Amino acid sequence: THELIRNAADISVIVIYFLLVMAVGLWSMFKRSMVWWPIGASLFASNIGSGHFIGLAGTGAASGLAVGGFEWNALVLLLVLGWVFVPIYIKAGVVTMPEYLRKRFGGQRIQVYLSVLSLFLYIFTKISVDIFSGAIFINLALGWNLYLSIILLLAITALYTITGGLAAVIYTDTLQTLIMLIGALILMGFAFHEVGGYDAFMEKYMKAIPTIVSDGNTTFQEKCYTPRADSFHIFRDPLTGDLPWPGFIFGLTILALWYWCTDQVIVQRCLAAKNMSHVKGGCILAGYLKLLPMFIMVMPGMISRILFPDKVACVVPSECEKYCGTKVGCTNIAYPTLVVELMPNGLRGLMLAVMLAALMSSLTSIFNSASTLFTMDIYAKVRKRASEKELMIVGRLFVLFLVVVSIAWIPIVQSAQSGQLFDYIQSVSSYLAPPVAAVFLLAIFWKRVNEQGAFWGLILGLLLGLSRLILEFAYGTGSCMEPSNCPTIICGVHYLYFAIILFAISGIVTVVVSLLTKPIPDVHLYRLCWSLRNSKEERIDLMKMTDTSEKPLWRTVLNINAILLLAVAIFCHAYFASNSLEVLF
Amino acid sequence: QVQLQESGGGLVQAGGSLRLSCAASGTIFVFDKMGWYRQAPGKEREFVATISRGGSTNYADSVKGRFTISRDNAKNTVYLQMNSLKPEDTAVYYCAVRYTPWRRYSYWGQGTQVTVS
Ligand SMILES: CC(C)CCC[C@@H](C)[C@H]1CC[C@H]2[C@@H]3CC=C4C[C@@H](OC(=O)CCC(=O)O)CC[C@]4(C)[C@H]3CC[C@]12C
Repeated sequence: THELIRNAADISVIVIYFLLVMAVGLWSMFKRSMVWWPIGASLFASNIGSGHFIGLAGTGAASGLAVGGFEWNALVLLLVLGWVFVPIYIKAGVVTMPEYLRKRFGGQRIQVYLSVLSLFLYIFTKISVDIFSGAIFINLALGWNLYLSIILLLAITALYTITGGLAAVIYTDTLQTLIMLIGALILMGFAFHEVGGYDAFMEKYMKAIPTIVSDGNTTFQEKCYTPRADSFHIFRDPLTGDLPWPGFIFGLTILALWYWCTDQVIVQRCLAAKNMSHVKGGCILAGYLKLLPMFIMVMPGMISRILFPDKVACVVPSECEKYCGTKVGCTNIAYPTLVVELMPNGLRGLMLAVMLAALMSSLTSIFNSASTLFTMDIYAKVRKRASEKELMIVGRLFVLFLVVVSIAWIPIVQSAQSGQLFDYIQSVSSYLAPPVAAVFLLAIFWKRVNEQGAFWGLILGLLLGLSRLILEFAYGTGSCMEPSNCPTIICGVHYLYFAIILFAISGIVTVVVSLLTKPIPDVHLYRLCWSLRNSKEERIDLMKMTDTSEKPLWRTVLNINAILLLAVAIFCHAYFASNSLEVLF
Repeated sequence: QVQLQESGGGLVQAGGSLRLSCAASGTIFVFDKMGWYRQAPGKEREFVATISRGGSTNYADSVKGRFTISRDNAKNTVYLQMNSLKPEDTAVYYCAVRYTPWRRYSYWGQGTQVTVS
């Protein structure tokens, strides 16, 4: 491999696609109130590129079939943003979430603390993961090492963002979603023809083992490379199986409620629509599109394990370092090996071009949002008398610091949680996210909390999560032959049984602290909670829609279509749990 | 590949008995609904007997009372004890299996010839 790209039939395809995208941006640089179809594609492609092509396919090739029930929970939580939470942001005159928590409670410490937390979550979750995924794609396709691929990815995204790649982010986004969704079905059709149908795919996956199992003297265990006994179950054992069904339903809901409703890019995307019917149309279209990645991206991971078993399922550490560069595991190369070694001479370049052009826009979006969040909300509250030139050079001397810190952090990403990228992202989110959602829901619905409770709730949740996160990396997670010497009190349970405990403890602390101090009168709290959302008086506080009005026909049509989408998702969940296979001894 | 080996054909008189077997080999799973299907020479197929996994036998109304079918537990072997034979039920017999309750009869058997009188 690695010399299958050196032909004249697809280098021209890569060059022509990149010149087309840069020409579209350079034309839209010279010469608000959107409609339903751009919002749907902009919401469906938010985390694709590194949370669809690496994480889902690798955990499908390593664990089994239960990973695919992530997007169905995501669409159920996507229907709540349009119907419940966006009229709260419109009816209060607010754009983002810390600007809501400044107008609700008061003071100046909650906003600064939430900005400082959001920057660290950006660094740990998005930037280093995007750079690592781009380096994986370049190292599989061409053949250079890691340090010669990171600087190539950065030197291409700089040319992307110079020629107006942030203005025109609607045409190129709809184009990339359409081309990627069309091209991801032909690879499934090519994959299911190679193994020989759907029954031989079931019968052959349970015998995919490597043929080099021994060391020089350390013969490896029998259970360490054979597939699991429950690979075709959706709901697994709640005590001894990975991804257990209580965590799989409750902890993913707690982790998705923070991500879909209290974000910054998604909320400002939905708040820029023309009317209130178009937000709901855009929320229905992405929910219809999020039913596919079980059949499109999880099941080709198992085909990639079946066809090439000595690379994707290696176990001996003198052999796994030769193939993927790390001595822990090699499941991350499951999907980029299928694209290079099965596609014909034409589409093999177009798929790599689509994946890289979807990986660069995310990066520019993050670099712009973090620059605004640092300059406006932390640095301008220290000096208070800064001009525009000083703020421009401060905003431009910050992304260099972010890039250097993320590139330094990368060699911990590629060796965490035994070599999988789904578990790393979900465990970091489970340790740092759940104290925010409890304080958000208790601020909206209960009307009696004040500023003295929310701050100490956030601080105590931060202390617990940071203790577990520091103890996890300094001791390691463990292995197959030698388990880890973790203190097995805070380190014993699954990482999805930690989110529920942290959620409950943060809520209990803010209620107990809030019931011991002075309240806030309801003169200041008009149209800022759920009970007083329809008051008409004035409050003495501490192209563009502002009304949330709609015709009485399209309201009925949207209600009926949301009910039908919920029925389809429930039927899929009831199909894959009613007939699952059981092996014999 | 999965293949079904069966045996137990022959020739009896009107009022005898026989014994038919079926045994899949080469798989790793447990089948759900191992059954039987007969077909007269020159006619169309029909249903005879069927036993599920936990045990729920489902006969046909024109044969109930004379046939008895039993399957071993947690493995793939199913018998059929036919009693008081007539010369009307002379046909070949197939053996069908199934993976899951909603998936429509994956593998079929070869065929065992049995005629009477
Ligand atoms: C059927 C599957 C395979 C694909 C998905 C198709 C439908 C389920 C989607 C796509 C077309 C959508 C509709 C396109 C048109 C409209 C009208 C739109 O509002 C209007 O145009 C009328 C109100 C106004 O113009 O002010 C609101 C969303 C709605 C109902 C959409 C609801 C969701 C629909 C039916």
